[PDB]
Amino acid sequence: SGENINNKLQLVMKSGKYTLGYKTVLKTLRSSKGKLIILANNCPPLRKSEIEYYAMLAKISVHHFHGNNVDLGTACGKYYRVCCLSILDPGDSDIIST
Amino acid sequence: EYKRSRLSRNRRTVNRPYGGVLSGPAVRERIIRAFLVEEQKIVKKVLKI
Amino acid sequence: TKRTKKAGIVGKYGTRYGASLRKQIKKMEVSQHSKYFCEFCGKFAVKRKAVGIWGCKDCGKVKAGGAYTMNTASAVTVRSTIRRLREQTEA
Amino acid sequence: VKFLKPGKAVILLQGRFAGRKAVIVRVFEEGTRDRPYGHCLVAGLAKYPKKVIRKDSAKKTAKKSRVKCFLKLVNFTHIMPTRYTLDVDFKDVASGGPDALATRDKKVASCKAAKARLEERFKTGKNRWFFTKLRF
Amino acid sequence: GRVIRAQRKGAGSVFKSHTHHRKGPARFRSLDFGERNGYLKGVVTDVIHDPGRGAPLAKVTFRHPFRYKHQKELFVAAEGMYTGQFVYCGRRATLSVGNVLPLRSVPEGGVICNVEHHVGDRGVFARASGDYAIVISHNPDNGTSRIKLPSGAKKIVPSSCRAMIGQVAGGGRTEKPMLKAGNAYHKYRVKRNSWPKVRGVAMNPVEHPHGGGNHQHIGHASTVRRDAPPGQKVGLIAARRTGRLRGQAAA
RNA sequence: UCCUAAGGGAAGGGGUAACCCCGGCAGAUAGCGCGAUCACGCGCAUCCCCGAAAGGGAAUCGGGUUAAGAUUUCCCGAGCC
RNA sequence: CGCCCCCGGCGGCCCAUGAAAAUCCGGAGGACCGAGUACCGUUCACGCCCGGUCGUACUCAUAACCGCAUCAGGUCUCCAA
RNA sequence: GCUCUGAGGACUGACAGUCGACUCAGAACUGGUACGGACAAGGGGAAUCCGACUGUUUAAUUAAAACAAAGCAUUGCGAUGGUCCUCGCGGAUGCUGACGCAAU
RNA sequence: CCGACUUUGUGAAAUGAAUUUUACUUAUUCCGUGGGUCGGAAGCGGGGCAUGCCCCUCCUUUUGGCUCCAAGGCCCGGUCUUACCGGGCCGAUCC
Ligand SMILES: [Mg+2]
Ligand SMILES: [Mg+2]
Ligand SMILES: [Mg+2]
Ligand SMILES: [Mg+2]
Ligand SMILES: [Mg+2]
Ligand SMILES: [Mg+2]
Ligand SMILES: [Mg+2]
Ligand SMILES: [Mg+2]
Ligand SMILES: [Mg+2]
Ligand SMILES: [Mg+2]
Ligand SMILES: [Mg+2]
Ligand SMILES: [Mg+2]
Ligand SMILES: [Mg+2]
Ligand SMILES: [Mg+2]
Ligand SMILES: [Mg+2]
Ligand SMILES: [Mg+2]
Ligand SMILES: [Mg+2]
Ligand SMILES: [Mg+2]
Ligand SMILES: [Mg+2]
Ligand SMILES: [Mg+2]
Ligand SMILES: [Zn+2]
Repeated sequence: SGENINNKLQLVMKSGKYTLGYKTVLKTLRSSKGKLIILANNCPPLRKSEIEYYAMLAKISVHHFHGNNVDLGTACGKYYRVCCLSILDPGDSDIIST
Repeated sequence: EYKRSRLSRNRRTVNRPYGGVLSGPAVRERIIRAFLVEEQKIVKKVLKI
Repeated sequence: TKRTKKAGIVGKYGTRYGASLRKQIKKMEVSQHSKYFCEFCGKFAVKRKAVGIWGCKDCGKVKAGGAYTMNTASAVTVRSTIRRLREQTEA
Repeated sequence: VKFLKPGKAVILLQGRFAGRKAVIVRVFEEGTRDRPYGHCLVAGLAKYPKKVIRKDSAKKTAKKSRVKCFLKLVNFTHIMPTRYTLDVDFKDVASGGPDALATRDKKVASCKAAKARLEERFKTGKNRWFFTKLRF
Repeated sequence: GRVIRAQRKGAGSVFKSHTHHRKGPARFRSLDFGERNGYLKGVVTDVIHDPGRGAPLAKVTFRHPFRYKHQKELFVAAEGMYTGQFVYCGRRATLSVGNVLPLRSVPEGGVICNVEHHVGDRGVFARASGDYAIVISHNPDNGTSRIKLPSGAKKIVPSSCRAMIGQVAGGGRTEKPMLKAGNAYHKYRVKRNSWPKVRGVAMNPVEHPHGGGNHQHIGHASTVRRDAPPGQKVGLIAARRTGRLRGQAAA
């Protein structure tokens, strides 16, 4: 259900709190303020594995996007390249609801 | 004219691990990669049950 | 202002070499100079560095590929054949 | 859950001690007066213990088993933290207080005591990962 | 008469290969215990242009199996390898592009390059830019295999011979017209002194069998025997036919 | 002067009627090296020499001075390897 | 928008990717080692001594080079109001 | 030639002050209609033959339509091989291998 | 270019009264290494549907990191004689 995650994330973009980018998704993890991490498929393996590590430490879920970094940016409805995402407040959506 | 008896050591070195040979952004990634893969060695051994 | 009706990239060759040679070198003129998408960093910043070598400006990957295009259509067939042929024998 | 709490092992990631292991002593989570970035005080090992084996005599084992400790305020971005822990919270009062580190004599005294207790824990044989150096 | 241009090439005086900026031989690893009974991980460090050759060359840094040092090997680039890739060398290395395997590990139909001929001769077939060999069948009662080579020739090779999975990079290089004596000259400068080539019909009889005559013409059959002495074996050596190829003649 | 480039000569060997011709052909290889001598241990891997007054390159600047030397060769001062 | 020299960082062309080594530096590792009426180091500063062999004048050309010459010929460069 | 006009800037505190080396246009007057006044510096056009072009060549009588060229085609060759050198051992192509070498 | 003799040995079959086919490895030729793991047999796991007795594996797939000069155990010997150096095997299956 790649389209079913794309639409939910589109709704999180309009409703909830969210954060983009490696240097700030990490800050959310250290604050433990995030609730779910989304990772583009071609996120550089060092970066991806260290974010996986912090997620394991913070007991937070990690989802691996089905596209690429350009596709994750487009799904978030942003005009640039994105490879990291954190859902701070899910908002009026059903992403954490998996 | 890098010879030891022609430059001061502080002017010839950089005080970090791998300094003077590897930049900071490279050494940082080697630290992260070495740690993470060392962790995967033992998670893989624990998977070996 | 439009500067060539049809010549384009092979306009530098001037009035020489023949219509057919210009019109069949034109495609591998444009293809080796265009910027190709990098599957590692998603930018349109892969550009040829030598015959068969394609370097990316940002992420530092250099990729071995076709001489005048990044990815040969024959090579896509090869990679797909390998993919399938690994799957069935890993089964 | 928050994983940057005093007592956790942390590998310093950058600057004159990158690659050294350490333990977080106390965390300045909500910035400070003059360091608005998040940071945290950490105590680590500048010089790891050398390998001890049965063959060498007691004097050389004692020679090889000593440690050199260092205190550093690190930005969280500069520490890449880990699950492991050091159970010695008995530096809470030793290296605690926002006063035991301003002056050099005070700092070096704290490092001497931290040496003594980390050498004791190395003697105990526990936390072997904390004393095997990151081999990068 | 005098010695012909084609005979003069056997001395090397001005006909040796221009090998000053070449980066060394492009070949596999020494076949050994690890590469025979397991796999070895090598990291590709850089894909360099080798002067005088159409294909890129991939420098690969293995770790020496039994002594403490690296090994910078230098492979022929198979289309797709990028710096940082881990290429696996040995028998039980999985079948992916850039890996090198024996033919006992490559299924029928697999496309390979840099094939060995005698097990351990370090890779000789299918090396030019954009050439590959298709592994056709395996005979396990002989421990042998068959391959279709770029020429279309079909060869039986030992089954323990290594082969790089994939095809040589730089494919389609020869598709581009050079359009210039300039490009031709710069092509052959870094290969060898075999350009320009003077039509023997525009020579004098003393140096070429075709030369001479008030008009420019060969004079006799342009096809010579296989056994013609050197200095006369010039033209179409032992031709089986001539003329523009049509139909099955071009198969 | 030192180091290599294209290249050249060569020890063992192969050829040669002999002068002479081949250098990777692999030979207990030319050379062994380093820590130690209050001695010994460890290593030996593509293993010699020659080849550039335009390539690479330990270090110098100023002012004077002779009939003719020196800008930096002598003198004066100040440096550098 | 001045001339010459050098440097910086962009961009461009290549079926052309545009030398090697001596030398120098840095690092990975840590076998082995030491005092506090004192002994082990120190790539620090200062201090002392020595620096060998060969070329070195002059033309570099419508007169010092080659063309049987004090030959309208030929011979590589740097500075350039 | 000479006398002007206009436009294009910098720094400092939609303006004010200080500075500015140049370029570009326009005008009035003037001369024995002379003005790129010396120097420097394409004759143009209509066609035919040949070679596509650039390039190279008989030093000391021939610079071309000749040679080369890319383009086109053909032939041999899968290494125990093709073309070739070598008195012999051995060697060049080959630090190569058919998108290649070799002969036309 | 091909034929014969020579280096050129071994045993085996089928055709005639020598001929083609084969098999062996040490002569011979070639190839590869810094002659760095070859041959047979063990063992560690996986397939069992005659518990067979025949097969398949060798503790590295992983992200451009690092790996050397052994840790560990056992058995001797020298020694202060109440305090310490040299040995041997296993680790690293045998033949
Ligand atoms: Mg410094
Ligand atoms: Mg020529
Ligand atoms: Mg041609
Ligand atoms: Mg021709
Ligand atoms: Mg003629
Ligand atoms: Mg003739
Ligand atoms: Mg003729
Ligand atoms: Mg010399
Ligand atoms: Mg010199
Ligand atoms: Mg010089
Ligand atoms: Mg003096
Ligand atoms: Mg550039
Ligand atoms: Mg002089
Ligand atoms: Mg002089
Ligand atoms: Mg003279
Ligand atoms: Mg004379
Ligand atoms: Mg012409
Ligand atoms: Mg003439
Ligand atoms: Mg003439
Ligand atoms: Mg040959
Ligand atoms: Zn990229």
